[PDB]
Amino acid sequence: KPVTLYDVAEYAGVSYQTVSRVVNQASHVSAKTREKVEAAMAELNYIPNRVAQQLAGKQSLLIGVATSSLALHAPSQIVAAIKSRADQLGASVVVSMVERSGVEACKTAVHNLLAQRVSGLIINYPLDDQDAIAVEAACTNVPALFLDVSDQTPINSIIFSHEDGTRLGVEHLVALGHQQIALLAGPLSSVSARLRLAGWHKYLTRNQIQPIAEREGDWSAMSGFQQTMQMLNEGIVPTAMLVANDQMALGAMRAITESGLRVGADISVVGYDDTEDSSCYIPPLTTIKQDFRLLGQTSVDRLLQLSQGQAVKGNQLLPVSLVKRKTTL
Amino acid sequence: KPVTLYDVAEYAGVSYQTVSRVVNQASHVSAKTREKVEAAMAELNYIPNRVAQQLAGKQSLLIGVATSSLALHAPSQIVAAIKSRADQLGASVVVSMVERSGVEACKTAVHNLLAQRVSGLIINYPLDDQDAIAVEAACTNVPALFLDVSDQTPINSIIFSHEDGTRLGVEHLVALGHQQIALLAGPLSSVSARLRLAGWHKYLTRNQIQPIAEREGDWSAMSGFQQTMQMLNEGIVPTAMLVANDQMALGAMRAITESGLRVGADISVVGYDDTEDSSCYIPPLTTIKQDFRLLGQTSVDRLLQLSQGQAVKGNQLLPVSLVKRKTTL
DNA sequence: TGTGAGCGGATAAC
DNA sequence: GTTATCCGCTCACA
Ligand SMILES: C[C@H]1O[C@@H](Oc2ccccc2[N+](=O)[O-])[C@H](O)[C@@H](O)[C@H]1O
Ligand SMILES: C[C@H]1O[C@@H](Oc2ccccc2[N+](=O)[O-])[C@H](O)[C@@H](O)[C@H]1O
Repeated sequence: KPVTLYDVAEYAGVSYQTVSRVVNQASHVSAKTREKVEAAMAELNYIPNRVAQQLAGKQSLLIGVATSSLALHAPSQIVAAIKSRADQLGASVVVSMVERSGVEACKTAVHNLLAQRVSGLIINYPLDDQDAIAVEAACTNVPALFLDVSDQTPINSIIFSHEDGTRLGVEHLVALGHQQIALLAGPLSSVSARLRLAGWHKYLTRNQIQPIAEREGDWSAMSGFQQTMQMLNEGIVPTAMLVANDQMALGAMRAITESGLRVGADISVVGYDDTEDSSCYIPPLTTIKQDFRLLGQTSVDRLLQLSQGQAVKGNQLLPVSLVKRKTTL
Repeated sequence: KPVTLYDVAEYAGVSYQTVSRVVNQASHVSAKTREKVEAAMAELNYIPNRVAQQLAGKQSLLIGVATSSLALHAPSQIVAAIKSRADQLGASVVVSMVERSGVEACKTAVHNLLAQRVSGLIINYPLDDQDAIAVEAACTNVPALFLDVSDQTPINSIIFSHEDGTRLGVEHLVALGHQQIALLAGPLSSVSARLRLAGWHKYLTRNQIQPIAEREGDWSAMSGFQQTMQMLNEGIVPTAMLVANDQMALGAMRAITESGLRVGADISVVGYDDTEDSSCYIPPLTTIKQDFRLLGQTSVDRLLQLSQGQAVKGNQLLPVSLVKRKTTL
């Protein structure tokens, strides 16, 4: 097993404290003694057992992250931006991936993250209000920030403004003069899917419009395809569709096209996310931009502020925007 | 400061060892004593400080993973399947994301993973032969498995058979009677991009064919677009293209279409990966299937075998396959 | 099951 | 520049 601080004590002729001094950039070192000790640990390959450094009391800021499967677009992008920004702040990051659906699984996750004595948690998992409050509670003393909860949940949270996103989409379609609109929402088991569904209903109502169709996908392009197919086979043919995310928009666009209709000219389409690929869809997809980098970056900055008892409690809203491409004509 | 094993000692009337026994599914427990101790830790909220469990000597097959940015499709899918399979085997997994390009960065990564005293490493980062060997060396005593190296590198490794993939693609295009083929390879800084480029050249040669064009993308759909555009603007117009991955194939398809040509009928196309989205591209993309789940699953199984001094040293090849869609006509 | 000593280190006084 | 000694636990012993 690994080179101890004790192994460098004898291979340098000093004590475990002498080496400790040198390693910690010590105050008062035997001058040439530090030159010999550093050479001793260099020839040997000393990598400080952080497991022991932490238990011994070394105050290191370590961010824990419970997130939905990384197999999903947005989650990954976010974990990415998190780690990124973390490294940039000299902060470490351990992440626990929750696959099983349920609050229990998400608790299990928070449990292990807690065990690793993280200094704060970031929960990017769909949680219902009370469930979110329960998780919040289990975070024994440590701050927790939520990324997949509703703006109404009484906890700390950062989320993109579904209010602005759904409006932007509805007002765009209406300004184009659309009235026969259909809705393809994400899975209802996802808080964010629901918020967006609501958003649409809300503003569709303010313009005295009623969706002539409303289907549920599962974030996947295939679903977007199947649902838009069944819809078109039931004779319901809108002139514009609002889809819960770019990928399902893709599947939607497929079905629309393989059905002899022209995305844009016959049935306009609008996505959500503005993923990298969306800009090269056939034709280019008009969508709602959600700056995952910003979310991830902001999430870390904030979790650190909270860890420092800074007064920034509550829910925060990140801006979004409309990206006009070629699917809305 | 969390509930200790000591806090459950007094709130149950026993010692730190009594609770330890109960927690570890003990051999000889005071019968009704265990019933009282379990009730004591249940009302309290005991979460074993894994930081101390490890330092104390608890052998936990803790798998470390150095990987390319999770923002990239395949990496994420893989980390996913890894954690998945890990949990399923009761194995823990810490991952260090390498963003900066370079061997140094990948070493830094292996360094921190080592510090956390992982029992084995999985390196999913593009490494040149010697670099790979150097990293292999820095893994002080612990086993390392590589996923982004060449089959010729003298280290443990698992990779999909680029030999089979490129052949499948070339023989498919030829059987369709294509002769004017162009090549769009991934970034040359990526081992796997190169292997596939080679693969193509290799089998294109055995059929006495010379690419009438060869361009380099960066994995992104945009690149696939730009490159296929410039190519089409230089008057070079093939009848089939072999692309390093589905996403660039998408960009390629875009450019082909916006150029008045019919993907399939005018310029056939073939991708690599068979990502989820590929099946709903306009039209559906013909590609080379790489079962990321299998890779990730296999990777963990193998890293454990090696950790147990099992004789499975060397390089392993994972099968791939051709998925005929509508882009090759 | 009650007891006692080492893990890899860090402070905080000695 | 030591030096005693606790961090939070796991066993090996008794
Ligand atoms: C940026 C937002 O996007 C959502 O992302 C989702 C979630 C899963 C798969 C795709 C998407 N998506 O948007 O296409 C998140 O669930 C939400 O919590 C927040 O990250
Ligand atoms: C299955 C393989 O595919 C490669 O994945 C890559 C990497 C980034 C973006 C696209 C692809 N690709 O294949 O199209 C990896 O380099 C290699 O490590 C392994 O993950």
